[PDB]
Amino acid sequence: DFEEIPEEYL
Amino acid sequence: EADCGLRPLFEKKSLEDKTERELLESY
Amino acid sequence: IVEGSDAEIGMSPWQVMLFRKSPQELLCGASLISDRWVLTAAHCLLYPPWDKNFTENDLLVRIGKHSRTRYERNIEKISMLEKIYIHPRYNWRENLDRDIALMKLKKPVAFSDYIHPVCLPDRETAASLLQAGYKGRVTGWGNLKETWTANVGKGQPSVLQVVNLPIVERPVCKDSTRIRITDNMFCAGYKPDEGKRGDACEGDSGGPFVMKSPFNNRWYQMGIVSWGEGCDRDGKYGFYTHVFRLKKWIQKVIDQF
Ligand SMILES: *[C@@H]1O[C@H](CO)[C@@H](O)[C@H](O)[C@H]1NC(C)=O
Repeated sequence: DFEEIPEEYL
Repeated sequence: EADCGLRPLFEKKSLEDKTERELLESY
Repeated sequence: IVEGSDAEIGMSPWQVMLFRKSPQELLCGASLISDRWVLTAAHCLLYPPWDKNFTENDLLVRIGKHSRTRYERNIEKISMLEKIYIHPRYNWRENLDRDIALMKLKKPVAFSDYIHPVCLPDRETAASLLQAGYKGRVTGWGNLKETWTANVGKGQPSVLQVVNLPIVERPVCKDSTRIRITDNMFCAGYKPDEGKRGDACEGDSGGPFVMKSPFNNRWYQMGIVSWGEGCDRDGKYGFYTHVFRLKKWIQKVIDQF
């Protein structure tokens, strides 16, 4: 559903 | 802050959003 | 938001998304009130009847967004939370009295065309603008209709939604529901005789109810989407946390921390 956000956040 | 509530893309450029006037008319 | 419209780009640059890290999901709206502080509804963070008690590390705030689902690279900013503050007299057991919370970001966010704070009301702005019949504006990525097995089609929006709604007289609000209402709430929506539609709905909680002051051209946050019964129902109104009534608490927290 949601686009992956960068893993630094997590 | 000192600049609160003034939108860069609207108030700061003297432009209105599509339904803004509806608010003002009610006041 | 029910019976609203798509927001324009930059229309509500104080709108914040509260985003759960795992599983990924939209929890609530919120609002940006300075470079380091975000305002939301307490029940977005703590609501024991639904087994909700989030800590700082469970959540992120996403600022500058338009799309509900995309990662809007180089447009949105994602920030971590340093601390959550819930009103010490928040009542989750009965009627969501004092449904307000503050969140402090780990680092200040840089403002942009898409990210900018809303003002909080002073006494004269509140008295001037919080009058029955005057319209305010609510924004969110919550449901497009009340959840119901009979609904057909898309229940969630692709982009931020906006609706403008009138404030309703206190006695009308009081008579519309059996839930105990307090002076820390106000209601808004169209009355049956107006025959019009529009409401907040589940998923819009925590988001702002804003009004524009004609006296200084600035937008003020008067309310926080709190609760209702169904969405867009005949003879019902949405309920909002009365931000000015709780301003002393906000000021205490920000000044202290
Ligand atoms: C909320 O969780 C915190 C730990 O994050 C805890 O100290 C507190 O008692 C919890 N409150 C409720 C009402 O569950």
